[PDB]
Amino acid sequence: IVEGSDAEIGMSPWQVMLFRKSPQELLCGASLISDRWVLTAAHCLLYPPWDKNFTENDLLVRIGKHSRTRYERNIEKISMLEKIYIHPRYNWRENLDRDIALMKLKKPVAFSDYIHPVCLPDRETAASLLQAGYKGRVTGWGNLKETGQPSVLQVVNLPIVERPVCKDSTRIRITDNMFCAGYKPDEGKRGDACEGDSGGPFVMKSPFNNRWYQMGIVSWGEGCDRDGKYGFYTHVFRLKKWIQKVIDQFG
Amino acid sequence: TFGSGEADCGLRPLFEKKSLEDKTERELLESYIDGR
Amino acid sequence: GEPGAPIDYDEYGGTPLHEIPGIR
Ligand SMILES: *[C@@H]1O[C@H](CO)[C@@H](O)[C@H](O)[C@H]1NC(C)=O
Ligand code: NA
Repeated sequence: IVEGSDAEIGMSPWQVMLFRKSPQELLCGASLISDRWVLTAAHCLLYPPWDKNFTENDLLVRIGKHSRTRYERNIEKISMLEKIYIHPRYNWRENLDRDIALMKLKKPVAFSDYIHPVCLPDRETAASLLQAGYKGRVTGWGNLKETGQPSVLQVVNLPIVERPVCKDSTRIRITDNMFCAGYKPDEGKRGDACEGDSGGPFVMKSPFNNRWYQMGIVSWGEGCDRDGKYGFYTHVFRLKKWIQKVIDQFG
Repeated sequence: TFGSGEADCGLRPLFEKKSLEDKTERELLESYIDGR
Repeated sequence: GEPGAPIDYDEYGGTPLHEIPGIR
């Protein structure tokens, strides 16, 4: 996270760390959506152009964490994956269309003050929140700068950007399964996701029922916090029927 | 039957369930108020 | 105040991302 700040304790209890065992490194962010389902970006698990093709046994999931590196006794819970489900139409050859994946935990995780699932948006919630200028929140342990790793989980609030501006900002083909967020050069403020934040949640707090909803997944960006560029996020609501189909069939 | 998730989803034990705000959630809520 | 993403469901070329300098 670039130009963010330390998250507060318990601020993002759905935040999941995807951890590679060998070599020992943070792979990606992810989010807790039930006691045994974790949501992340498909490109965290499968991206042949960068020789990424992870299996269930390659990764450790760490939930409830705050420190990037310190073992947090009686706070964090580690978990293993029973099965990875990548969207069958995830487009890794081109533009990361449908950049979404689900991970089933082998055991259900106990909820606590530090571990709690985020909501997925219903139709009215999505319609009322996914508006240009409305701010969501991105969290992760990714790099602090484009060229630099944080000691603790970082957070930044970013406004959703008008789709024609998103499209003008990039040579990549943008689909309806993506949106973009970030400040414009004229707005002054800054902030972005960066390498290592991929797969973590873009969340918004409903002013109607006080609940936090995951509207996006950190998907891709041209650099980090560059003027005139914007982070792109997987449009979670548009793919929610696939999420439900997977959990309802394979849970 | 999954729907939008847990009946309890999105309510953080250390904030919403304690009637406590985090340090920047006001910024989000204020952005959801339309201008003129 | 304008929609930033469409309210519908995904029902079912160009430059690949990995060619863009600085892509992440
Ligand atoms: C991922 O690895 C498996 C095992 O070698 C291979 O069969 C599969 O084709 C790979 N997937 C991609 C998209 O390269
Ligand atoms: Na920018």
